[PDB]
Amino acid sequence: ANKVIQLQKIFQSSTKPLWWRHPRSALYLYPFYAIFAVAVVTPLLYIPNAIRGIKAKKA
Amino acid sequence: PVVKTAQNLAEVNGPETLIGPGAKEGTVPTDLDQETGLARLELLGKLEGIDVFDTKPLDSSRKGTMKDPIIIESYDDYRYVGCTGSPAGSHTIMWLKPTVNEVARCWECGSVYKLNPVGVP
Amino acid sequence: DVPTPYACYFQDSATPNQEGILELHDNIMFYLLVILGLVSWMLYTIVMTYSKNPIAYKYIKHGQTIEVIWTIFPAVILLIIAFPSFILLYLCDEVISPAMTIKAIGYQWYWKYEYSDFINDSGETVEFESYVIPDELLEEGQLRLLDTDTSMVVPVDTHIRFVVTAADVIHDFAIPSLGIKVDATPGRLNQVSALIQREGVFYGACSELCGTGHANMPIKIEAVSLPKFLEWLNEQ
Amino acid sequence: MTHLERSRHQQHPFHMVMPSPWPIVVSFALLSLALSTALTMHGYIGNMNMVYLALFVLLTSSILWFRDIVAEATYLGDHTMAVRKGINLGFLMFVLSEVLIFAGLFWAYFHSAMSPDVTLGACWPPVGIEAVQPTELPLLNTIILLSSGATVTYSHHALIAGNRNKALSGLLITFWLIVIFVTCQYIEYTNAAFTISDGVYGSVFYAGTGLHFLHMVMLAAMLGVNYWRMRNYHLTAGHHVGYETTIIYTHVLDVIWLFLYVVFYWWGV
Amino acid sequence: MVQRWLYSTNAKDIAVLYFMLAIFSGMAGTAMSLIIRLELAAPGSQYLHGNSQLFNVLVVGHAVLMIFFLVMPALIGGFGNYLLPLMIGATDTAFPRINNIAFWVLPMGLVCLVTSTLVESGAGTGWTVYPPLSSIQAHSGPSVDLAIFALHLTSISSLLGAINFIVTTLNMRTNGMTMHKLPLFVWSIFITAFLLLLSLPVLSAGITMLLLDRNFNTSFFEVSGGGDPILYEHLFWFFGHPEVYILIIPGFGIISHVVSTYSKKPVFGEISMVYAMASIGLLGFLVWSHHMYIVGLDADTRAYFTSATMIIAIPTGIKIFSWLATIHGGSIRLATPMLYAIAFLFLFTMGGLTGVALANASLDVAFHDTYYVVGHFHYVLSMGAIFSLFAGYYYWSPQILGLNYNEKLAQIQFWLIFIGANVIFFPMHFLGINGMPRRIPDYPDAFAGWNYVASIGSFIATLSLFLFIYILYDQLVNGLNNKVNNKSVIYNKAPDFVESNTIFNLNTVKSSSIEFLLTSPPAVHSFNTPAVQS
Amino acid sequence: VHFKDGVYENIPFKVKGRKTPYALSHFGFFAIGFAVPFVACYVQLKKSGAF
Amino acid sequence: TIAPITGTIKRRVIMDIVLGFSLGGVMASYWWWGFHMDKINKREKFYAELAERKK
Amino acid sequence: DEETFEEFTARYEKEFDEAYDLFEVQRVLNNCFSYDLVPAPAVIEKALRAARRVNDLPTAIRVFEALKYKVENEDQYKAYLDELKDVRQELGVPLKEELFPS
Amino acid sequence: AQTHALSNAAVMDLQSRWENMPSTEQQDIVSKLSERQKLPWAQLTEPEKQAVWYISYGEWGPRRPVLNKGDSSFIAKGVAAGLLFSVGLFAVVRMAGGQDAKTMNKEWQLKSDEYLKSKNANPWGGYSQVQSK
Ligand code: HEA
Ligand code: HEA
Ligand SMILES: CCCCCCCCCCCCCCCC(=O)OC[C@H](COP(=O)(O)OCCN)OC(=O)CCCCCCCCCCCCCCC
Ligand SMILES: CCCCCCCCCCCCCCCC(=O)OC[C@H](COP(=O)(O)OCCN)OC(=O)CCCCCCCCCCCCCCC
Ligand SMILES: [Ca+2]
Ligand SMILES: [Mg+2]
Ligand SMILES: [Zn+2]
Repeated sequence: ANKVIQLQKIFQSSTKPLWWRHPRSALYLYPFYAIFAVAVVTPLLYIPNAIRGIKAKKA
Repeated sequence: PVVKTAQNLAEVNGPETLIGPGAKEGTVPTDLDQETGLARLELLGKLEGIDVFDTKPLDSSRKGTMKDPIIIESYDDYRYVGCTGSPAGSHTIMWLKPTVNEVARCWECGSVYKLNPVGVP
Repeated sequence: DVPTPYACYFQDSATPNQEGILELHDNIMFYLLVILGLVSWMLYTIVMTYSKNPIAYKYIKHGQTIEVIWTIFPAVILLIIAFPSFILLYLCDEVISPAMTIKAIGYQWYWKYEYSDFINDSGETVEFESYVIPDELLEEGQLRLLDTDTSMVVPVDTHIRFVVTAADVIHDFAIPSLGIKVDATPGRLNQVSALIQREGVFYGACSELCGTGHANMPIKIEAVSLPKFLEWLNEQ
Repeated sequence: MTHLERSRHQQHPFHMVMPSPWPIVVSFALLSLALSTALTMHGYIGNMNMVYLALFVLLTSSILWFRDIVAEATYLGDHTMAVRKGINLGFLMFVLSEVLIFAGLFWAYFHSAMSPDVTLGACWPPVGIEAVQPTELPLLNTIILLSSGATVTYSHHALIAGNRNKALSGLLITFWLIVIFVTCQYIEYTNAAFTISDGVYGSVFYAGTGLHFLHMVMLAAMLGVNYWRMRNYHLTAGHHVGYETTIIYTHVLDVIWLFLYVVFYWWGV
Repeated sequence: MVQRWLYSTNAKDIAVLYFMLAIFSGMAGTAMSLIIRLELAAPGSQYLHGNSQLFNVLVVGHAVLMIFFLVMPALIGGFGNYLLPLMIGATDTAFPRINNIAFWVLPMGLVCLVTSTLVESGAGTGWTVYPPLSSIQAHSGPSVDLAIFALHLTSISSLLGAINFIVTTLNMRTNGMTMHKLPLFVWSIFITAFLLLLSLPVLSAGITMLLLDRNFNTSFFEVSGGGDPILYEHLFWFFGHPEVYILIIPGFGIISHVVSTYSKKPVFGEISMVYAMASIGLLGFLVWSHHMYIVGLDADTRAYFTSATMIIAIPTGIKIFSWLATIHGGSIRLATPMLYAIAFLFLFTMGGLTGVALANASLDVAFHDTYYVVGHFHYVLSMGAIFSLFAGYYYWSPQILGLNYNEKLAQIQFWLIFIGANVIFFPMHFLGINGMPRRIPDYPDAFAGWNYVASIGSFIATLSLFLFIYILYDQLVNGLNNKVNNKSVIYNKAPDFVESNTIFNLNTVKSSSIEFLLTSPPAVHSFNTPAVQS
Repeated sequence: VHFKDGVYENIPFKVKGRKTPYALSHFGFFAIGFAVPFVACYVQLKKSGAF
Repeated sequence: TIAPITGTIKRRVIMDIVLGFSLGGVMASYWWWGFHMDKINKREKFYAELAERKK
Repeated sequence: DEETFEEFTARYEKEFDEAYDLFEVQRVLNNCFSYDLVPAPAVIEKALRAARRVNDLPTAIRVFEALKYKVENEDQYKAYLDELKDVRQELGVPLKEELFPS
Repeated sequence: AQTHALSNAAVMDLQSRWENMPSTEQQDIVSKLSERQKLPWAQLTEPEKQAVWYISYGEWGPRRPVLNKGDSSFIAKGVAAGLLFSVGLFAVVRMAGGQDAKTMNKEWQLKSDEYLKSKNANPWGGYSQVQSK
């Protein structure tokens, strides 16, 4: 509903990194950080099994 | 108080006066409505015809002796200058770095370049 | 026929293809050597003359005459060394009435030869696998990784069409002494023509990666006289 | 202006991007996706949920990256003329890369068809495969795609003319036309006589058609984000790069679909 | 520290990250080459207890590490990203986040390639990943898939860098530069970017279809279903021959700069240099099928392709002859970069001559998949890329780092690598012409002789590499001390033979490019006021 | 944004002000780079017979 | 007086070019006429002896 | 457009006449000697006059040193220096090989 | 202009000690010699001419060569030592390796040569494979 000027004022006067300037940045940045950490840590733990030759049990 | 919207290029005072008012209720925004910052400044320069972000090439009309060196304007205390001769491409490109204290001489065509800064950082 | 230690040239030819490609290689190397000598001498003299030059001729940039000369000199060299290339390519490509046709199917780390044109008892096709002799099973005198369990016996002075194909991966039928190197894709056949001019033995290997046993899969072609070839075929 | 004021700006049109985590984050997500799909297609991972999580992370990282780029373009005003020209040129290069990918797929089709394998029956399509009739569904697909291209051109001209309602209506209806094309192509996938695993014919056919399907999904996403931006007054009458981007994408993808239609339907049947 | 490097946005930081990754991967590839050349020194399983699969895995790792992780991150990534904005006066490369993501998807391709080597058996298909050896029947396990994903990641990096370079050099040129006034290295990078742009999509399509055949039961190259591996050969080589020209063209750009600056006279026919590089790039796409003369193509196809491959010798010959013309009539300052450039000229001419001998569809019958081919492409690749990288480093590092390297050690390293590489790669020609097949861990014991002396050569080359690693250390801790004492070369251009020492001291830098006018390590964002040129 | 500039400010690693000597890190980087293939060979030989 | 002396570098260039062509020609002539012709002579002699012993 | 010898000589006589300081004299001498020809004795005369005008002895010696390093034979150098003997004696410039006798 | 002449204690043997002087003394000497240049050049003494020539075109600072009079021998010794160390390491790692093939004997290869002589292999070339002892 035509918030461009208000958000321009908010964005051009802010001592924060660009992705944190919007008031609803935390809602998109905290769950993303958690999910990203999980999704990056998980596959690496399965590499020692690949080297060891152990496949995942079909249970 | 409140700052204006820099109606033309002569009222621009800082990046905070380059915002302007948006579209009213239901019309498409125009360039003069919601452009901001550097793009807004460039747009203003286009409307009043003053081409911001000067792109003119080097002054290569005369030789530029030591008594009357070719003056180059800068916004920093040095500037790089690639000269090619008294005509446009007489000799090969020669890159020089004239600063405030020391003029730059080509050593191939002898041109002397003297820097003057805008300054006020 | 067989590789020699500290050798720097081709193996001895036994087919017109190998001697033709040898002559083509020498003819090409003639011009390659004149060019290499030119480049090396120019580099030599320029470096040793102008490494002690105080004044650099910094105003010599375009020089159109030498530009066009070395623009048109490589072209004429290429045409000169490409005429015999085309002659040989169109001469060795022809299939001119092979008096014998035999198949060589490359299976995983072995070959299988099949003399489809000839008989064993009455009409039935002759075939045999050619396994490499293991290093533990070598008797003193045989060549390691080069002598097979059974040899591919071939008559001399006869036109022979080798039809090479494969079953699992791409296996290359390559004998350098006979001057033949044609691959074997499992999908399609590949025919090559050969005429062996002297009796003896000819060793080659597979010129295409096929897994762990790529190194230990050679090809042994033993060219013998025609009556002896018939005797071997009947004993086969 | 005076020197006092001109000393307070960039001195060059080009955009200084602030440091951002999105490149390395997208790289980590892409690595995790590749690793998970390599350990899942070979049974080292019991289920396919990890690939889904990696794809979701990659998608969200790309969304945050585009959220930053639209913040810079719209609310910081960093996109001057030179930046806009550079972005348009880069998107043209990316479109050229996609066209060459499609050309490689077309090369695979032509190699599989012009020299038919003896195991295929020496005829295209191979014996045992009944090809999809071009006239029933694909004719509707191509006609609605040409309609979508004409409609997005109409909406773009209406946006330039300054009429908001016509531009929004055209963009919405072309988004719906593309989402109907996607639905119809999925339907054609469901009731199909042959599968991607039924020889080279099915292999190359579904490779090309599914690559175009993925490109159409991406194009529908771009049209949706352009509709949001135009609805909330992000797109001005004279400054819009993403919308010109999606128009060029729509037209090049319609041309790709026309070639794909002709080759795979009016020449392959 | 995290924002500057992990969150990087400027081209110089990404370039030095590229260089660090490239030298790490080159060290790993050199270790693999040392292992290969040590096992392949005498007949019989010496160091690897049998296990030809391990030897094939090492060959694949060596080739990939050298090509996709050493030559390209250094030439295209490091030098290209550091110098292209500087040479054209661009303040900072366009699409900076794309520039960061290309680098950051490189080492993850490394991670997945390494874990492919570590998983059940490793990829033993060669750097070319030909089916059906690479199909799911012959290679099971996720190793081939992980190598495919490493190739996809490096293709993404290269394509993104190519788009960035194209846009930067087309749009962000300084106010005085037309396209005709660009430096030669900029032109080489631009042409290489277009080659990557037009080549990588085909490789991606072919490799993705191979992966689908492996794991999605589909048949693009399966003979049981109507496929043909020759299609994969076509796609891969259509990518790969432009790939080798991508590897070599930036070397051409670097050598021109080094010759022009250490002969103190400009390049002979610069516009002809640009035209020759453009012709080479255009012709690289028309000759791809000379790697597959054996598969059974028609006589007319091979006759066309040998002519097309021979045509490339004309622009390359023009470039070689113009470099000698540039060196002629100058004042040769025989510093380390000039030594490397001269060695490049000679050994690249040798490699190109061997390639011309290989371009014939009749001679390729006797030479295909032998060690003559490895001699040829190791000459051209190793020399024209590694020597170009050494020249570029020894030429630009005192400007990039503000730290000056030892010169005696640099010359010793150059001589050691020159002799070692010659010793390792020249007997390969004799082995190939005698009939030694390629990609074999064990050979008939008649090929041992040369395989011995070549194995000696590696132990020299790697040693020079080790010295290079020491030189970096000596540069990184004693660079300022090297400047203050007389152990290094401070000025790349000596005063002219009329010019006094003070007149030179007031005009110490006489260069044709902006890069050398910049200070000790250049500011994080230079060119505040745009560089002007007539 | 303003980052520090200087002779050692252009590189990700720290050279002058160090707790451990810089030679250790400099040569360890390339030593692990060189030992990656040895680790791979050791693993691939363990999964067969030997060491 | 001094006669105008000029064009020394062009003369040096053509002298170097012809001398390099002569060196390459000598190298390739040695290659051909010694090595290739020795191999051809050996092959022809062996085949002539084989044809003689066939009689 | 390629210049003749007479045009070259006149151009460099002029360019030496409008040389105003040591930097200009050295630059003009450098780009005069960076050609595929040895400058005529009149150009060397103008170079010596310019070196005396800016009060720089070593560049006057360097003129003869560059002429020696530029000329083809050891006899044409003698023909240059004995033709320029009067001016060299007038200005008092010594040759490099006679200034450092070794 | 200036006084009679430059002091001999400050101008003799400028070649052997120019680089060891402080910059202030160098600048003072340069200024004095430049003030003396303005006199007719016949009045300058020979040490003054030599000093001025060495200051202008001396082989120091900018004119310092790439190799400083002893580096060719150093690089030759370094490359020879590198070659020797390379072959020494190669020999050491060749000793710390597996065993040599069973077919690399004089006796085995003489029998192989006899078999090849039976088959008339490589008639004009060479079929002899010994290469070992
Ligand atoms: C970039 C390409 C590149 C380079 C430089 C090399 C260099 C070397 N290679 Fe190889 N090689 C290949 C790419 C390369 N190779 C490819 C593509 C194959 C084909 C694989 C196949 O067919 O399956 C191959 C195959 C191959 C074979 C044939 C194996 C076979 O077919 O059986 C051999 C055998 O000796 C070998 C060993 C070596 C050795 C000892 C070096 C030595 O030269 C090592 C010495 C090199 C250096 C010391 C480089 C310097 C190191 C740096 C890190 C650069 C530093 C500079 C900067 C950082 C600016 N490699
Ligand atoms: C650095 C990258 C690089 C470069 C620049 C080249 C350059 C050339 N290459 Fe090569 N090549 C490879 C990398 C490269 N190559 C690789 C990696 C392989 C193996 C792939 C694999 O099997 O895995 C390969 C294999 C390869 C083959 C396949 C053979 C086979 O395996 O069956 C062929 C055949 O045509 C070939 C030829 C050429 C030719 C004619 C050139 C020409 O561009 C060279 C031209 C230069 C000159 C000719 C010298 C300079 C010119 C003059 C001095 C003028 C005078 C010359 C004449 C008149 C002729 N090379
Ligand atoms: C195919 C023949 C050789 C191809 C290339 C060989 C190697 C290339 C490297 C050359 C190094 C120097 C080049 C730069 C010099 C330069 O720029 O010189 C240019 C200058 C000035 O220009 P201008 O007066 O010509 O024109 C005026 C405007 N440009 O004059 C020259 O010097 C010309 C020299 C001509 C040489 C012709 C060739 C001589 C003999 C060829 C045939 C010999 C075969 C005989 C068999 C035994
Ligand atoms: C068959 C094919 C199916 C696919 C079709 C899918 C359709 C795609 C529709 C996506 C458009 C809606 C997104 C924004 C909605 C919204 O409201 O987010 C914007 C909201 C409120 O708006 P605002 O006015 O404040 O703008 C302010 C915009 N900065 O701001 C925010 O919190 C800021 C950040 C929001 C997070 C997402 C928006 C950032 C833009 C990047 C989006 C790129 C996605 C493209 C790929 C999916
Ligand atoms: Ca071995
Ligand atoms: Mg092959
Ligand atoms: Zn100039």
